[PDB]
Amino acid sequence: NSMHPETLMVHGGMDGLTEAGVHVPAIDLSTTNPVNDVATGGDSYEWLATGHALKDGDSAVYQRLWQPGVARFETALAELEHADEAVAFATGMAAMTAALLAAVNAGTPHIVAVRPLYGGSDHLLETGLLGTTVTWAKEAEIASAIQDDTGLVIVETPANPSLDLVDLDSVVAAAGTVPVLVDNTFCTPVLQQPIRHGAALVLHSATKYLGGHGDAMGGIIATNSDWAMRLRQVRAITGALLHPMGAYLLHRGLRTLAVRMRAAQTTAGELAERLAAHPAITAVHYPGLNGQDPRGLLGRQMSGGGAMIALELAGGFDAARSFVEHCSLVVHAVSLGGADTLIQHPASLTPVAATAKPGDGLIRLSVGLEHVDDLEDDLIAALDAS
Amino acid sequence: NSMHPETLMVHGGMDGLTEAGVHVPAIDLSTTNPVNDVATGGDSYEWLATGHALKDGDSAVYQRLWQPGVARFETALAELEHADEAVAFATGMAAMTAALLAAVNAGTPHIVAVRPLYGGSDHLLETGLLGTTVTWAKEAEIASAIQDDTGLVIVETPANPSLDLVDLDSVVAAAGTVPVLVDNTFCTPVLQQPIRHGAALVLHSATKYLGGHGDAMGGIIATNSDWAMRLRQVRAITGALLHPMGAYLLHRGLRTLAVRMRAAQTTAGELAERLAAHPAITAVHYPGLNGQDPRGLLGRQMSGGGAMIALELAGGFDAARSFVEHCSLVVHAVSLGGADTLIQHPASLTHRPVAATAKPGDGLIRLSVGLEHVDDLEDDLIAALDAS
Amino acid sequence: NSMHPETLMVHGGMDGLTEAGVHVPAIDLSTTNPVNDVATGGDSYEWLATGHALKDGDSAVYQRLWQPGVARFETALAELEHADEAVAFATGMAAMTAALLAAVNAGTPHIVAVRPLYGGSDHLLETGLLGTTVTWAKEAEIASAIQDDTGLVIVETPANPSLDLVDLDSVVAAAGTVPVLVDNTFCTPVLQQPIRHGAALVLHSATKYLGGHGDAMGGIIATNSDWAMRLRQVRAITGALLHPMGAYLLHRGLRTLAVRMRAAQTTAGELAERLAAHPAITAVHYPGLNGQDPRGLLGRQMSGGGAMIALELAGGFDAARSFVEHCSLVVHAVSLGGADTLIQHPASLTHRPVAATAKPGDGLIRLSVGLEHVDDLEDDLIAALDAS
Amino acid sequence: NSMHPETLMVHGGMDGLTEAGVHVPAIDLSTTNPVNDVATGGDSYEWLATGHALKDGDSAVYQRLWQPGVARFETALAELEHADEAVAFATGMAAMTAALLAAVNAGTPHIVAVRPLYGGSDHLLETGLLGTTVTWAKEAEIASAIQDDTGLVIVETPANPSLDLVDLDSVVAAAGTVPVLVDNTFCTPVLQQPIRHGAALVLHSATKYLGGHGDAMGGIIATNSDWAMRLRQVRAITGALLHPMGAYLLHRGLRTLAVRMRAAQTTAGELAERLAAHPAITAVHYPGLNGQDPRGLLGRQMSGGGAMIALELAGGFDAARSFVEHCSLVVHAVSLGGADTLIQHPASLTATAKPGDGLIRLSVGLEHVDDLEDDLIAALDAS
Ligand SMILES: CCCC[C@H](NCc1c(COP(=O)(O)O)cnc(C)c1O)C(=O)O
Ligand SMILES: CCCC[C@H](N)C(=O)O
Ligand SMILES: CCCC[C@H](N)C(=O)O
Ligand SMILES: CCCC[C@H](N)C(=O)O
Repeated sequence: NSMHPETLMVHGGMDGLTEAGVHVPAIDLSTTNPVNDVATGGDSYEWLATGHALKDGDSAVYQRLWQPGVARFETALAELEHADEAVAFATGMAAMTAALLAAVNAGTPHIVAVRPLYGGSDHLLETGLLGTTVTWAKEAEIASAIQDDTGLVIVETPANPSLDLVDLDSVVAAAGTVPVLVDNTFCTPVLQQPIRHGAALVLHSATKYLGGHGDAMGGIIATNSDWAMRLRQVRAITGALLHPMGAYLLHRGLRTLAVRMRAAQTTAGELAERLAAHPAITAVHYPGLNGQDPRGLLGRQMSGGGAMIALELAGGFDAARSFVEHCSLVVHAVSLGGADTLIQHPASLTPVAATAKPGDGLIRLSVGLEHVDDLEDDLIAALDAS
Repeated sequence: NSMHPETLMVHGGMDGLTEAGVHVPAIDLSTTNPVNDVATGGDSYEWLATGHALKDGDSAVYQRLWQPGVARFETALAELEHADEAVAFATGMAAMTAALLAAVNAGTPHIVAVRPLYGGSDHLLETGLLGTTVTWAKEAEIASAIQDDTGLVIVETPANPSLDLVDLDSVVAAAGTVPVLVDNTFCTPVLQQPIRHGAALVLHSATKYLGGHGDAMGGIIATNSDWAMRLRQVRAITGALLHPMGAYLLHRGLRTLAVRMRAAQTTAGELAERLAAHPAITAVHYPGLNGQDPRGLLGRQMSGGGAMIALELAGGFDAARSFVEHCSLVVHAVSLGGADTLIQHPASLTHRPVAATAKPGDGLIRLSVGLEHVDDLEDDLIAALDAS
Repeated sequence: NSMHPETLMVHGGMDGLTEAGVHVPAIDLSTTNPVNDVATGGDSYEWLATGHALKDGDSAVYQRLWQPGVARFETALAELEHADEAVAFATGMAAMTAALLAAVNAGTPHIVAVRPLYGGSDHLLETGLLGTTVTWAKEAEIASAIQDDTGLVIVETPANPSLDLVDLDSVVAAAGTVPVLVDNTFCTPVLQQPIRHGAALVLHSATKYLGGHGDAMGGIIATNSDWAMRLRQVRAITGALLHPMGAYLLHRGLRTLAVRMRAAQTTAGELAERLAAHPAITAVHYPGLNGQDPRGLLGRQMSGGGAMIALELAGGFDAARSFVEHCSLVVHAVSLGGADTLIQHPASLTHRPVAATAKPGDGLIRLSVGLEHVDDLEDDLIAALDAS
Repeated sequence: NSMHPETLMVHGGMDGLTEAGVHVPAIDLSTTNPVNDVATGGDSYEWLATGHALKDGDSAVYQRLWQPGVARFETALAELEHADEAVAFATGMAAMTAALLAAVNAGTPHIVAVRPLYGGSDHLLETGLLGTTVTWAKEAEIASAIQDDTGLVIVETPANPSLDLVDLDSVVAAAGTVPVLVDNTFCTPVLQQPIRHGAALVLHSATKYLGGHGDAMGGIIATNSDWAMRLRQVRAITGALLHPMGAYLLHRGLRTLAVRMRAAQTTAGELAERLAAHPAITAVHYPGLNGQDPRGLLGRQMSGGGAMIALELAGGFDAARSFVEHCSLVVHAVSLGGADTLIQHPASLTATAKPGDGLIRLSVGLEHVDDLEDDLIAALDAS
């Protein structure tokens, strides 16, 4: 509350470690947790199975009910997003799966969603695997798409890959009594805090930016106590758990999140302007050097431009394909938020059946922590290799 | 194939490591996997997203699509269970969740299941969270319970906690064209191989026995290529993934599985007859004894008694509660298959908030036998029984 | 205290975990450890820097001074070897290095050692890198080789590779007042406990058998409080530390040590007799085999034959090289004590830096027996012998 | 075509990973490594036992001879320090131990060293445990202290704790033919590269800054092929090995080293000036502060002030003791280079040429500048 976000990222979820005479949280691989007696054991099992948080001093009983290393990572992100509690899972898709199953179980299987979403999130809603029905709606048509069966309104900003922004204040107003789930993977709690704009749930693919080194899969939703209990009820019986070492590395990554994001953001802001001058590129999508931020969201909603850039090329698919293959320092791979700069053709990786399929000339670029001159020299060499 | 199961446990899933000049498989924590070009990268993405196994030489693309350390653990168990392929997940419940969602997606949401099952598996079917409908049936009433939209027949033997056995040959005959999923957590591939009896899928909570040290959560289903694709299709979009270090420790544990199981089984067989002589215990349930097994399943289906023992006490809830609390060496905790011997009161912990019929007897006590000496374990259990 | 060695391997070094509500010890990667105040922090720093063990409740201060996971592994082995304390290091050679530097620092740089030793230990003494002087002596000539500045008598039984046994009771009598250091890597605390025969220090290359899965390097010396303090003084300033995850896996491996050792020993006892019948092998060296132990050490010193087998071939170097290269299931690699069976030519790999006079025979081949089936291992070794 | 140091920190030691279809290096825990045949296996064993680097395609044979994850971390730091090769060990003290034993083995047991050094390095030389003799000399008296059997000239800048700087160009000139070992733990390859100034060996306690999260012990010396071969010869038989997961986390930390160091340096530069205005502190030692570097080393030798701050208090031991006990956000613990801010009393923790009792060392982390200021002022006012 009185500490700045930079301090909260370092010391968040590190309570009681200094008193115990330790520097970093220990990795407890224990699958089972012994109990003091039958009465407290049975009470603690039922308490956690029904989605409640662990009481201090009580036994965790089993790893599928509670794990301390995961709980430390959960409290660390909840403080950053200004949320009451948070629930962590194996991947970002496991968190989305639990969020949708919680809505279905509560008798609300219908979901209202904006079309520019992550490929996996879009495919999971379209298939209706978890007993869900979806109505694809635009920012202005959210209120109309709301049914008496809607359990959640799913939004993502900046969108993956185009980086289209969404006004969160208007979305919450349109949803009204329906909770809003905001995928804040790209912005991170450093740039955006949807809970402050009135959102109920905030999803993050911890695999990107929260980990920051491309070596820890994870998913986490910062939300109020009601949805946290519903998500833990699902987690206890579906079991898409985050491994203790995975939780350790994601919590470890949160300490350097503010420093890494600001460094990659500075490089991305400069690269977007330098690449715009190249004749092979027709458009540069970047919230800071924007062609789609007339609403003044950069300042009101986002405290920074981000570290992602989408580039439209003048030869369509052929130029986009050649540019990706001729990169040497920049690695052609899916995923983002890592220490190294990655590149992809979203239409072929993020390809068979879609209405909101991105342009063939579009190329997504995750900016890492390399020098700005070395990254432009490599991207210019790949563009000139046409 | 021409190797004994003891040899297969050690060298299973270790192909190509000796040629690469390494002893154990490396732990690759990589979340993303680079691609050679857009054409091969995109094709590899679509094949793995549609649940296909990774073709040799192709890039894994992303960890939610494929991971090499998990794949090594998958091939190791599949060879032990005599299955074509296997799919691993974060926990045993994640594997069950994916198997049920695979059936629902194929237009078969109905499941026929025999009542004595693990608490979580029973609760997941009863709630119908994953869009499933269930008809609880007995071993003889499986054929009648089969509906036109049945996707699976779920069976578990020895059952958790009572250790009731199920004739798998008769179950497969009753199911007919419906695939049979058999939870083989308690027996492990050392004692039982349901695929040999005609089962289609074999679930294992790798958290117990496969890991063997109580430090690696996991779940895995050894099955034919058809269900392996359906399970991977669900895994790719739901993402209940097994962490590379978790997969490493479960694969590591498989090397010592036959040696650990036989050692714990020996101690369990000795403790079953020693505890039966005590007057405080009315009955000792143990698959290794042919008493409660009139069908001759120990020999045809199971090559050993196991390392789990259920005990019925003469004082009901009060004696069961006191016996658990007075144990010092034996630790009162949930879970099984570890090196440490554990004890639990199912009617007071896992099945306390459960209905009268589905919950076990208030005097029943489950005991997972470990690698401690038989004399030190009986002395501790006798001291706890005499303390009431 | 009144527990069997099998029970002690599972619960050794696991005190207070059940009270804290945890199953296995946590891996604390912390490099630094905060202090309550300047007075207690400074005193605990001085206490640990001077080689003393950590007091309960006091802060570890720094990892180079103390680490809890390593300390758990240390107390677990000390109970098995019947020693007061134990000190762990990065490798078996790091423990040997610290033992020699502790003797040199105490004004005793001379070491009396029996010639059949592991290659690295032999080369480290011959070079005199750590300011050591060595007098190579036989079992009977130990007393004569003792000089006024002797620090310790180094002995290893069964010796690497030949598997020569040494009567430890006679060695302690010959040494008299000088402490005896026994490398018990091959026997392990399951088969031999040199402390009961009067030895002062017991070195184990934890890398083999204690780990048991070929994935954790380590070294440890079970000894009295005086030598434990001297070893910790050297460790605090030289810093050859055992990593917390390495200590976790070696402590994890101790829980299955008795079960794994007995399983490999049974296979080795049968393999040594089956390989003796082959005409290509002239002699099979194994402690538990006729004409290999005239002093009756197998019974009063060793409770088992072990899991290592050395054998001489009738073609010398050419037959030894062909036999190693034609093995498929048995892997040609250095090291031992793992779950898989390994084979080597000691003259070309382990005992290569040793002087030509102390080098083993060219026809000799060392074999570490794993946990595979006895029939599959003999079929592979017979196929390799017949390929020449 | 040459890459900047910021790019080299990210992609250093990552060669062949993109071609193999992997993002980060795998952790190979293997203790032993199988061989193709007796002839190649035996030759590879002798090659690595005599301190040579592993040839591509050859088997590592055993972990005490070679480990791939450690080798990747070694090549990553060598490129940053502009050295030919590097040798990694369990701790910074294990690296110092091997550096001294390599000198003793070469018939040069005498070492010339400057008095302001790390406590452990100072105690290891004074004791003479590894068969070493030491002559303590000042910057100007290095040439005179050089004996016929001198193996190394050990220097550390900024010194631990006082942060006293040493002109490395003059030290190399004074040493002449004797190789110079520089402990570059505090500056890191981001700020200083002693190899460029003519140093032969550069030691780093990887435990600090290279790891950056206080969870990976380590030590590493960036040096030429001759000393690297000698250091690997000692490592192969003494066995103070860096664990594969430890090497993985230290290599992982190098990717964010430039970004973390610059962030902590900015906070330290502001804190040193804000704390100077407080009346309880008599003097604030920081390389970047005015009147603290008359030789112009900031610019020629160091590209930044660093993230460490030592300061003298006006009450001696009592004020220093109270200040560290009243800190709440800043943690009283030994060590440095982590994500969190640590504080210590160098006289009590870590009577041999000791620093002043009023001196307090402070490792600046990645927290906000205002929150650190508020906590330290509250602790000073509590006296
Ligand atoms: C040459 C490399 C292989 C070494 C292997 N045993 C090494 C070994 C050591 C030293 O332990 P570290 O290797 O953990 O330092 C000590 N003592 C014995 C008896 C050994 O056999 C062997 O096959 O003998
Ligand atoms: C399974 C595809 C992975 C795509 C990756 N999560 C991305 O957003 O680029
Ligand atoms: C959440 C309860 C888990 C307990 C464990 N599945 C058991 O069989 O005891
Ligand atoms: C062994 C004490 C560790 C001291 C710590 N390395 C420091 O910088 O003060």
